[PDB]
Amino acid sequence: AQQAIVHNNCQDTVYVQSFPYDGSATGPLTTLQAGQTFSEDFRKSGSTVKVSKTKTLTSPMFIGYSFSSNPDYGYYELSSEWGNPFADKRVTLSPGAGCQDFNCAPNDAGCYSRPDMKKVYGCPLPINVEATLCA
Amino acid sequence: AQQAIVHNNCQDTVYVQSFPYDGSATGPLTTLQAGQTFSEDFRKSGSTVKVSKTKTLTSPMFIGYSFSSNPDYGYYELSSEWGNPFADKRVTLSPGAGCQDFNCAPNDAGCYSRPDMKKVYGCPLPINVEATLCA
Repeated sequence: AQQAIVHNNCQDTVYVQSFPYDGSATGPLTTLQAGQTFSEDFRKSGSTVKVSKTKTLTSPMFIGYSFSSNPDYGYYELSSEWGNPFADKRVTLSPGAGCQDFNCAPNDAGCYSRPDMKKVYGCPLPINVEATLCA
Repeated sequence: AQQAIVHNNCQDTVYVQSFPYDGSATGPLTTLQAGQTFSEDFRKSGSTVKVSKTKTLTSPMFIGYSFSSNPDYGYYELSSEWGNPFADKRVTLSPGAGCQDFNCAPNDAGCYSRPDMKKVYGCPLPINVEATLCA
């Protein structure tokens, strides 16, 4: 199966949880200590994978993956709309070769998808979507 | 309500035609004199809009669009994968404010979506997908 993956390279522990775009029940609340990795098989409806520094999911960054009419593409989004605990760190999000990455340098807020500057990238299926926190 | 639009600001007559993703009939083969504009209502299934300097649509540029719900995004691609008659001129493709656009300078070949580097963007609905040739 296609994978949504979040690598925690931060010193700090993070919490990751995937909220399907169809609005159904989420995946398990996942604790990632330094060096640990979250992964899940792609949810059929797409999902927003929230990443927070608290168990209560305060002000999470999210990694979104979704699909469209055009059956050829998957779409991914690295968003600071609701917050970003890693704003002073590097965060990368990649669908693999042949498509655009997010490679967001420390303190480069304008690299992320923003409420009034949305950044959602498309890429031919199949894809894995792989992020590193504190790259 | 949403429209896919092609403004021909070039000195040349151009030809535009839409090819629905769901296989329904092609749109009218549209001749745009220098200065004229093509437009169509958003097709539910999405579409490929070919843009060429010949009526036979040989080696055309294309504008691709589609849209989804949950998330409610519209997707748009400015592609030179099949050719680009307007490579020596400026071409823009914008969904309106608040989202990543294409603004492809004259002879900036890498600005377009390419076979080995796809460039497809998403934006919250509703949008008009609006291209200007020789901007």
